[PDB]
Amino acid sequence: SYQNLVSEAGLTQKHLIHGDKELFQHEMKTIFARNWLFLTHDSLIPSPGDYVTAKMGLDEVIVSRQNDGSVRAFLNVCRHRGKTIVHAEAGNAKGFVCNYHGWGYGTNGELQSVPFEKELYGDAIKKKCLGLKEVPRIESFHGFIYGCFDAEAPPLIDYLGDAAWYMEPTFKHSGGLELVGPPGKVVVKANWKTFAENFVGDIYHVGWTHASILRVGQSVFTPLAGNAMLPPEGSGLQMTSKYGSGMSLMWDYYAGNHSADLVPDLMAFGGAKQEKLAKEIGDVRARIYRSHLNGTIFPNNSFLTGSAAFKVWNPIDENTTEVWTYAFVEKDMPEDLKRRLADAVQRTVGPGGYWESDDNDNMETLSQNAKKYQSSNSDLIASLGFGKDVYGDECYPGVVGPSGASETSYRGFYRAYQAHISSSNWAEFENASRNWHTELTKTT
Amino acid sequence: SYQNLVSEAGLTQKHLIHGDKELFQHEMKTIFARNWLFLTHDSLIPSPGDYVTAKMGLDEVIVSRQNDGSVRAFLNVCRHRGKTIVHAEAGNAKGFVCNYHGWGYGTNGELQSVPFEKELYGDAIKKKCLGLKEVPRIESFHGFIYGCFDAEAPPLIDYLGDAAWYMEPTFKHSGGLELVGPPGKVVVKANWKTFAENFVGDIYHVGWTHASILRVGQSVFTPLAGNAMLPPEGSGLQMTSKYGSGMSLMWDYYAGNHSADLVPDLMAFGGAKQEKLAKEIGDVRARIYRSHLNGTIFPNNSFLTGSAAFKVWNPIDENTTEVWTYAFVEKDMPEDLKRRLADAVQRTVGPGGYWESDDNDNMETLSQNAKKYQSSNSDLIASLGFGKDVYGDECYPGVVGPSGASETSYRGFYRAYQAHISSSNWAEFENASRNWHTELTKTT
Amino acid sequence: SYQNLVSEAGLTQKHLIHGDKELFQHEMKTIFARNWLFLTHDSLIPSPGDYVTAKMGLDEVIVSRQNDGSVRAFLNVCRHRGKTIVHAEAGNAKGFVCNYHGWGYGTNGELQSVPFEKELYGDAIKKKCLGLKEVPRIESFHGFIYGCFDAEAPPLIDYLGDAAWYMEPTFKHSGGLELVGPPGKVVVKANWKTFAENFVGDIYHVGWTHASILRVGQSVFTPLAGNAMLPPEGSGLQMTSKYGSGMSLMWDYYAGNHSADLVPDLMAFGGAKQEKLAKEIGDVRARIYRSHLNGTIFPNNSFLTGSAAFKVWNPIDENTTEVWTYAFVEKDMPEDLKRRLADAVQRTVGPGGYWESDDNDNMETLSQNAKKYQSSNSDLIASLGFGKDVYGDECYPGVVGPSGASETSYRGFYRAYQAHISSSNWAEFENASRNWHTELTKTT
Amino acid sequence: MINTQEDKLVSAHDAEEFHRFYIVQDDALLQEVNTLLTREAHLLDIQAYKAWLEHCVAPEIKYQVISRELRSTSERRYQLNDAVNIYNENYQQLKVRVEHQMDPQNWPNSPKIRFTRFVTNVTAAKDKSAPEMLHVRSNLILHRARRGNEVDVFYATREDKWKRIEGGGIQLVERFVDYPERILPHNLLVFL
Amino acid sequence: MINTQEDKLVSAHDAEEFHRFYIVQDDALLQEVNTLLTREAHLLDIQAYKAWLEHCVAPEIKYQVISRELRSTSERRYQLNDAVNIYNENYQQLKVRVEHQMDPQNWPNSPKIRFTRFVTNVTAAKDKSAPEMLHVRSNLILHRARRGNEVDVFYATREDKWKRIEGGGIQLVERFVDYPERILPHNLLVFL
Amino acid sequence: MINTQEDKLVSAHDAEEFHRFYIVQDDALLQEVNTLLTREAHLLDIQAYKAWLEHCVAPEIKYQVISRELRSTSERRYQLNDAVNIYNENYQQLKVRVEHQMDPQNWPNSPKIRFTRFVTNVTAAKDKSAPEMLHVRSNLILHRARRGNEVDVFYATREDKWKRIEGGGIQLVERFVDYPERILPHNLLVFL
Ligand code: FES
Ligand code: FES
Ligand code: FES
Ligand SMILES: [Fe+3]
Ligand SMILES: [Fe+3]
Ligand SMILES: [Fe+3]
Repeated sequence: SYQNLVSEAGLTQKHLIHGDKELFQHEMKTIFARNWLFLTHDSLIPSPGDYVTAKMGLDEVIVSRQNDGSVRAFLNVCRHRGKTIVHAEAGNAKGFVCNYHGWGYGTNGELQSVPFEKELYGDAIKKKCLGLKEVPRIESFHGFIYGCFDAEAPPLIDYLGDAAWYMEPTFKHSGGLELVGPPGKVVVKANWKTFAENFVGDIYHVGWTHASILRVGQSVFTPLAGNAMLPPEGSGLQMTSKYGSGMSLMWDYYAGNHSADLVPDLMAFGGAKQEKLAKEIGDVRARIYRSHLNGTIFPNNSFLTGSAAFKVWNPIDENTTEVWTYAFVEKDMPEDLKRRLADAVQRTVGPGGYWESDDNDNMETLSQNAKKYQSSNSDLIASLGFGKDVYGDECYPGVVGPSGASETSYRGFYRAYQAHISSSNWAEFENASRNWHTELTKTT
Repeated sequence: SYQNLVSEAGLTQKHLIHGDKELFQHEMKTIFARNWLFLTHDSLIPSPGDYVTAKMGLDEVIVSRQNDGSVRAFLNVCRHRGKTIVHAEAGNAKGFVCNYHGWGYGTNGELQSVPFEKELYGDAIKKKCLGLKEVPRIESFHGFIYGCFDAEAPPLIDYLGDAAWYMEPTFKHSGGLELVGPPGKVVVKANWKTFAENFVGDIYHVGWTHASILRVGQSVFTPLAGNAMLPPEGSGLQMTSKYGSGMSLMWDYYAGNHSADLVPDLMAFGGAKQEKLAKEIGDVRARIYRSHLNGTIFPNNSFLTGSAAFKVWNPIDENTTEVWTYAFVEKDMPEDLKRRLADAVQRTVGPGGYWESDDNDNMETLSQNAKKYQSSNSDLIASLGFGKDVYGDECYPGVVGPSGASETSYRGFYRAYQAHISSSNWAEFENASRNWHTELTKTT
Repeated sequence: SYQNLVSEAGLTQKHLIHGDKELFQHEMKTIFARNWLFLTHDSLIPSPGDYVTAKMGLDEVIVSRQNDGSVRAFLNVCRHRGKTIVHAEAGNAKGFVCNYHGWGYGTNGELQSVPFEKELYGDAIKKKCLGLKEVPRIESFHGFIYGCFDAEAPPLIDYLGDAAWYMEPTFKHSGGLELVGPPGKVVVKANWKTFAENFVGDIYHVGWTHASILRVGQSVFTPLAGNAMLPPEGSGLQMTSKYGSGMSLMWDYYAGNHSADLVPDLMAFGGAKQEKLAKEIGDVRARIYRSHLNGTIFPNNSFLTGSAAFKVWNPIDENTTEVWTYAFVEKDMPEDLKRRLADAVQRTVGPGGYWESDDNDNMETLSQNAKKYQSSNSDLIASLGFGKDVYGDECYPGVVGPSGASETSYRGFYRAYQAHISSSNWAEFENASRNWHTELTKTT
Repeated sequence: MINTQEDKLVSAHDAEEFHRFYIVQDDALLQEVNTLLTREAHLLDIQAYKAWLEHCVAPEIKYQVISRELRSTSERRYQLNDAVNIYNENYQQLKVRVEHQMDPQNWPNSPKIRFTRFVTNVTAAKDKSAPEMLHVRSNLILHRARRGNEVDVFYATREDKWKRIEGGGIQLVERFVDYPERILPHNLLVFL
Repeated sequence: MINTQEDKLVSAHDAEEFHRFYIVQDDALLQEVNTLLTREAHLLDIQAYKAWLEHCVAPEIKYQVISRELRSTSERRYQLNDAVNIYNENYQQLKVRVEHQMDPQNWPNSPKIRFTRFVTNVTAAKDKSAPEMLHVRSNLILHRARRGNEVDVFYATREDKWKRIEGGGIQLVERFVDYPERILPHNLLVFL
Repeated sequence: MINTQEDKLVSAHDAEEFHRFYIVQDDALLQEVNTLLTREAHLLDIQAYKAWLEHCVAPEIKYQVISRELRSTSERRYQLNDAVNIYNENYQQLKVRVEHQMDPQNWPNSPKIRFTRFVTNVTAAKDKSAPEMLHVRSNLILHRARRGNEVDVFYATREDKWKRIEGGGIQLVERFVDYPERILPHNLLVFL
């Protein structure tokens, strides 16, 4: 079945989806096998032979820089008895030996040496049929390398749909980003969708959940404490895509959630570059560069421009996920500003992050209650801003709503989520999505 | 299916019911959604605005005193994204705010205040359709408040059936009881039914299991040590009801399980009232007052009069329950005798209690063995006293057997258990229990 | 279904079999309910009344020496409310009392005494129909006692098939073995089949996995370090049976994995007996005695001759097993050599054993990966030596391969495993093993 | 020194206790109390309960372990009782308790149970008005394993009063533990 | 004394630190540092965060908790950064953190959180160049329970620099903690 | 002082040991043994195994870690062996063990493993016959984390004999550990 978990236009969703164990199993087939997933950045596997390990849903893959400058990714599972081969998170290897029996693999996945081949294996083994299981699709977006196990998938840039347009001022026209490793890693007891859903456009929560650190850290976001006064019309927007990804835009808040010790230099530098950009890119897009995006690229990759955080919510089980937390920096920032901003991302939304801790109270109980008999068929509502959404604005790229405090990317996400969840392939997903912008504006 | 797990007249039952995980899922539908469950006492939420939190099976509710003196209970889940609203066990509130986005609720379940309603929600939100999920039926028994999620349920006093009659000397005619909070809270790795069945009428175990403190503390129960000599016929009886609830009556044992430091005053005080009660209520019922009941109100609320304990076995999963432990005191006891008896209930069957720990050895392995291949379809026997049970005694109302050492309530309990487990609603249970007294009295 | 989990001739098997939770449940029915399982040894319950508790899959049985010298085994569960009766691992008992209500059992499983029988039970209890659930089939092999819950099972000796022959020089013609208690007990997070398969014939790993202690302990196995150069063929063989059990034979390595402190005396002693044995039993079979077997008696009992270790891989769940580790000694060894060898087995393959520790790294991830989406339907290969095995060699009895570094016993093992997994009784398994040797030699 | 008006999260109780300690620098007293707590935890680990009660526990003892109910930090009206007494024993109650443990038909203690106790963070101060009295604070991890694969760990802070006696001994008069988990993870039938 | 050429598994850092301690045998200094670490751990347990920051934390403080990336033990070419800074705070950043905890709308701290911490293995040595400085090493278990059935336990070694202050006090200058689990088991919003 | 006739639950062994300690009050000796045991736990934490073996372990060492089988408390007839030797090592056997750890192909040690161990409840007494000898009792929690999300914690009491050697050292001659969980929770390839 799995139909009718999210209603028409993505307006409600069954609470059970943040807890049911049967469905989490379905998701591994239908969400994380099918869609694009964040692996790493060029900045962390630069020289040939550099490798990292990264999770693709439940599966762990090895991501290796090729000698021809390429990148390819294989399962960190052996072809013999199935042991795990590489137990380092990162490194640089002339090859990968699996120390159960000694099988030798190329940095390119080929089975290159099996001990005692001539003696014991003879005719029963042929090394060209025993390569690591290869990730078929690997493409890139201004340094950020993404994998997918389904080869029928739309190319990365198409998959990113109308959200790419907003990312480009910060991911491209800034000169580009490098990612600062290693990432922070923590367990929080919450289904992965709860963070995806928070980051795809939960600005509603900033004034209340985060009321303490706004008062005490004096983020550029303090004009929201207590959910008292929203910043007036001239606040921002929120946007969603055909392929699920969405984001909320908050004008000129380049310093994001950072505390007053950094707010000066961050806004100095980012206003400086904004002038340069506007001559090259124009007024709207140069401002977007210096504004604050929070968004989720489907299914489980989130970023914060300005705040400069890159998260991946790696699924463990229906009520647990593993949270990786990198900082990204614009390449032409001074090294000391890079250092300061790399730490500050951790201090904010890392393992010891006071923003992410406040946030986990909501995310944990959100999913605990999903398991309870009387609340599992309850309907969660994402109605905030509904009916004020529009397609084909002369100036703004996707399906757009008029505040960052909206739930327009919420319905976008769970529209796509439900579309993947009930469909057997990419072919069927497209057939449930021909009318995707119409579905989400509807009656209006 | 789930038919044929407990046999005719409740004589045997398949051991798997204390471990099977699918079945525990069914029970949440057919047992805890359907039947009355203990919430709290007037003595713990007395003034208006006073609230406590209580588990109703897996679901957690807020149970709140209304201004008009009434009591209502709502799911401690939010109507927006489903966060948990109240994180305190007790308090007194002018309303309940959910600190994800700030939605404010009345002590009456109504959604009263939404941040930025005019700006962001406008017509997409109503507020009158977004009240907390309210438990439909709440009723009372001399201060003890029980909730139920099925509105088709029989009234509480009826549901208590032939059991009310035994309870009244201690629950009504004593002047009434207040409950002493807070409760003790502990985990024990055992299915909730194993305590239900123990408290519904296991007097058989006292002489052997509890041989240790009987020798050492001089409970008024010492005449059972070693299961050597039973107190002669003139010991007590046991009773069961149409709606599952049952108990074992043991004549004149007002103090024990309590130890000899308390035994003098408890028996002194309770003999005093027994005279006075006898003028008003008669010889038999005034004796019941100063006697000892151990019993379970279906499905998971157990009490001990005289010992003065009130338990609730809160289900967690198939092999875990959360055990809450209050003392109840007679309102007209002196303050020091109330104090002493409240502590002494903890010392005996609380978290640090020497009676309940001895008993957990039996309860844990009892349910661990239910999971084992060769024992899961074995048959547990509740045959003790079978065939000496009778209905419609000239004095004693329920289905009654001739010693406190019986298993008459066991079969009573599991007969009703099977009745719920196999039926889709309250109507069907009634149709399977038309002949309930005939079934358990059977052949004799 | 559960068909097609192991391919034809046991050549491949789906990786999911070391993780799938439904299957482990099936295994309790079709594998551990059905086949012979190690209980204990004569040397540990000798006098009448001596008992130990031992696991038979999940079920725990009490194994008792009878007064007529017999041996019988019963479920460690009671017939009344299902408590566990005996909480000791070993002892000597006049009977077994279950301390919930006091029911008393004989060392023969019969219910011997019920408190208050005449008073409270009367006719509702027959007593003779309430004996412990008894293991129907228990047989012996030169001191080693094995149980089975299926009575249609073939005798132990037949079940041992063509493997008894290789075992007999050490189990029989040595004068016989005593087993040294107590066993070591440890949990390791790995499915049991990984240890079964490792021990049925993984000599391929000794040179690489165990490279470090070979360099540092100078076992008689050091001529394998680095998987550099195999001892020429004149090395050993490997063998498998119709009923699953198999082993790998390595000539003249009597002091197996042991470190140089023992190696002199062990090989001295074992060569002395080798002289005498050849006049009684002949050249080939007396060599086998002083050679090294590693093998698994189906489904979950493993041994190491020469190294002198007796393991049992007890299932707990799909990704956890409990590993018992006894030493066995040849009865006519000196007391001090028994002492040294008893400790040294623990030092090697015990809880703190440096051989089994290295090996757990392989076993843990081997089975962790079975749970992952992209790896659960991957194929494990057991192709080492395939096509070089033969039946009815008229010196070497079973299905035999020309190196101990082979996987012939793998396919033997996983052929029987697949045969049980798809069949409802022993009858059906036999009909799937009519051509068991043909299947395994087939294409050559 | 703590100001509760500034230090918003601090208990009135917690502050009054903190102000007892870390003032005097008495190394003699610290070794005395270390020997005391270690010997006492040694006695409880090897299950020498009788010896503990007769040598370590004074007859006037109050032995208290409470479980505090979770209120809101902004709570200003709800005044019902705050705390259950998991333990609140006078000498005789402890006597029954220890005697319960030693009794040969005490089924849960077959096979014999393993207790291991770890004691850290010990500090002490002399009481100012009655100098025979000794204020003593210590933290405790208690490891309790039995029947093979059953294991339970408890963590606790214990606020103690010890009194100096006749022959030079010192005995326990008051032991108060605010047990920090509200739902206890398993039944706490142990002396903390 | 440690030879890193033979003792193949020892870090250059781990070895340089080991050679500071267990040489001079100063009982006075040990009683000092015990009072220090205990008072500090006491203050954090009762949530007296303001006093901790004012009295214990020196203004030039570096407060660092790192999460090291798992490399091969044979790695010789990969040179990107070793370690994330979970915590890397100066006084102002700590001050924000303290102020965050005490703020009345800090939702996670209602009902009050229970912290209990165990400090063991303390040793100390005087810096040879600037003798006012004190190297102190200590191990710490931290127990954190809240909302009934939520519990988290942390294990950490802390390499500390403490300096003597003019008023007779001693304050913390540097804390380095190499937190030993790579995936942290829960969110570490606590001071180690 | 323990009367085993009254104190029903005490081992004769557990009692014979309890009577060594807490009689003599030697603060000099206690500072010695603390320096000793901490230094050793430090060395094993940084994986400096070679130095531990050369400097801390005497050549005559008996290093024993047993797992006792679960008997009935009333058992009076069953006389087979009581206990497995998880560890029962002399110097040469430990040397192999140490050398196994340092070996470059010891796969389980890549990436490097993190050990942190906490030592509490320390007491010591001079042997009355041979004053060269030192009886030492200590409790130990050992934390072992590796490969991200794998953790194992061990709890144990260690009964020690330490001997004064002429070079001015003090080394370990006997370690006896009765490891209190019967089924070990993970493979105990660690030194307690
Ligand atoms: S499993 Fe990779 S070595 Fe065979
Ligand atoms: S979920 Fe309660 S405020 Fe939105
Ligand atoms: S359960 Fe064995 S005595 Fe009733
Ligand atoms: Fe947030
Ligand atoms: Fe009981
Ligand atoms: Fe091996």
